[PDB]
This record gives sequence, structure tokens and C-alpha cells, in this order.
Amino acid sequence: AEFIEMYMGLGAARVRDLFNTARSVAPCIIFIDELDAVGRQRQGGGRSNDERDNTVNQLLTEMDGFEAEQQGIVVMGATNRKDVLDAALTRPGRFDRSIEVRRPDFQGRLEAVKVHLRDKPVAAEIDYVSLASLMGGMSGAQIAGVANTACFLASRDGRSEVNQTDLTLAVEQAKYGRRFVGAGRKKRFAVMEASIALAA
Amino acid sequence: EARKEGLTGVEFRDVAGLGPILNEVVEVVEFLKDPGTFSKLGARPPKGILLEGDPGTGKTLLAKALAGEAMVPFYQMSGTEFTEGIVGLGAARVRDLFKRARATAPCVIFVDEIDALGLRRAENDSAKTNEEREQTLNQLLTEMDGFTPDTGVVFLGATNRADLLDPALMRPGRFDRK
Repeated sequence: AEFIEMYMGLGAARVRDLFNTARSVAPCIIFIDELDAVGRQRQGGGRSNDERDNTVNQLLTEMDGFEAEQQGIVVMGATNRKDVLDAALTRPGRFDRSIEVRRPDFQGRLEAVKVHLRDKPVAAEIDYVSLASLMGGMSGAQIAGVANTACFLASRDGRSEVNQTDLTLAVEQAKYGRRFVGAGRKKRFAVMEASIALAA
Repeated sequence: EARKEGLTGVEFRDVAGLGPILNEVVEVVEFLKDPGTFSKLGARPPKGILLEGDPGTGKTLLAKALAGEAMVPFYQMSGTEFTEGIVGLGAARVRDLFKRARATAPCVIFVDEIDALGLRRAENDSAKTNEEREQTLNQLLTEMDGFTPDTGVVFLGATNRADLLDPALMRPGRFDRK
């Protein structure tokens, strides 16, 4: 996003200065976030394709380029989808290894539930396998969020930490969310779900 | 001088028709009243909050009510307040204002129609009119990017069109909530 600029010819300038400082302080590791928003495939398209394209071109001549190398510096990038970026970037020789970051598994959640409460007050009556199998499908940021929410609900309750029962409610309201429904529209819901249950 | 509203006298009865918003504001006013306990929470407060929506719904009617229920200094003024036509002085108003906040911490800083500062500058118009708006942009950029989370300086920002937003202030840590 720092390389996104609508002036004429400063994206390549930023790439060049970044890579020159990296070459000067070698060895190094150059991490670029938001790669999916600049390095999409080049096309005719609008007039941004006159400069946004040019920018990417600079990149294509730094990681491989001439001079045959700088040091062998490691470059890494944060993107969400490999298929959106063009074939010139993600080809081997410019990005050799491609590793994946999925959502936490059963083990990942098993250890992230406790690792997120090491710096958080909490009681003894907790079984981390229960919450590891109880909130499968959320991201790690969401585990941080549910821990934050349980702590804040403790704050609003007057206690400093939380037992099982209330952080379970916190995660369940982080899943299904927390509106008023009349008493005549409520019996319709009751009747239809009861009939579905009886059938199934 | 920015109008120093020491006492605002605004409560949550000074607002009506914003039930769902009432409960996300008590968090901010509790953080304003307790700047030392939220650091004990390990959580970080929202540095900036953007008041987005239709005009006439009560942005400053809510922001001033927030500062009143906090009982803490309130600093409101215009977004074009720093875009009057002399180069560089707009950076002084932002600097003076934010170090006023640093000196009277904890504080509230509010800027209605702030997008006049963060107007996404299109490539259709004048250039020196661009480096002054962008000058003040980078000025408050440095100002709040160098700030600490627990200084008690809560950043209030309001505008009635979120479509003209510049991506700079949308970054996390600059407007942690909307």
C-alpha cells in the first residue's frame, strides 16, 4: 500500500530505494504486506494500468533482474491467493518456496487457547480440550477477540477473571451474535422448528 | 486558539434515537474515566474512532456527550481549520492542539468534517493546494502515530461521507474503530 501512488513514476522509486537500502545493510529479509493489491496480472484495463503496471515491472527486475544477484537476500510477501498474482512474480527464481497459513487446527486451538491466557488472569477449573473442540472454525485473531471479550465481561461483572461458563457464552455470542421479537411471531418460530425436529 | 470547552455539560440524555450506539460509547467513556486500569487489562484502547453516517444524526451531539460523560477536556473544531491559505501554518494548529492534548492528558480531540483533512486527493486539480492539504495530513499523521495508546488522548473524528476517505487514516491504530 506504500507503493500505491497516483503520481508519475514514484512506485519504482520507492522499490529502488527500499532495495538499495536492503543491499547496503545485507544480509537482510524484506517482507512486503498487501502484495495481492499491486501484483495482480498486467492488462490493458484503465489508465492506472499505465503506471500500476510500470511499478510491478521494477519489482520483476530486482528479485531476479540483472547483476545476477545482490546477496541472495530473502524476500517474503503476504498475499491471500496465489492465483491472483501474475505468472512473472510467483514463478520459481523469484519466489521459490510457497507456504500456507491456515486457520488453527484442533491442536492449534488447543495450544492457542492457553497461550492467549498466559498473560491473562483465569481460574483453575478449565479444560482446554473442551474449548479446542468447541470453537473450531475461527481465526486466531478471533481467539484473541473472545479472550478479550471474556476479560471485559469479567470487568463489567466485577470479577477479574472468568470461569468456563461465561467465556463459553462469550464464544457462542462471537459465533451466533447477540433484537426484540414479538410474542405472536415467536410461536410461529416455535411451531415450525418443533415440526422440523419431530420429522427429522 | 482552539475553543477550549473545559466543561461541556452534555450527558447521555442529550442524545436520542441511538440505542445501539449507546453501548459502544460506554466502553470509551469508561476508558476515559479509568486510564490506568485498561493498561492492566493487557488490551489496547481505540486510538481513533470515525463517526460515519448521514448528517443530522448527532455525531458531535454524541461526541460531546462522550466527553461530557467522561468529564475530561473536549477539543472540537473544523477539518478545514488547518486548510486556510498560507503554507505550513496549518501544521502549527495540529501541533499546538495535539501537544495541548499531551499537556492536559487525558483529553478528547474532535474534528468535525475531518475528511477535509483526509480528502482523498484526486489528480484533477491544483498541485500546491495539494501539498498543503497533504502537509496537514502528514502533520497529524506524525502527531498521532507518535502518540501512546494510554496517553488518555482519545481521537474523535467525524464526517458525513466515508466515500472520500484517504487510506492513510483507515490504517489500524489510527482509527481502531468506526
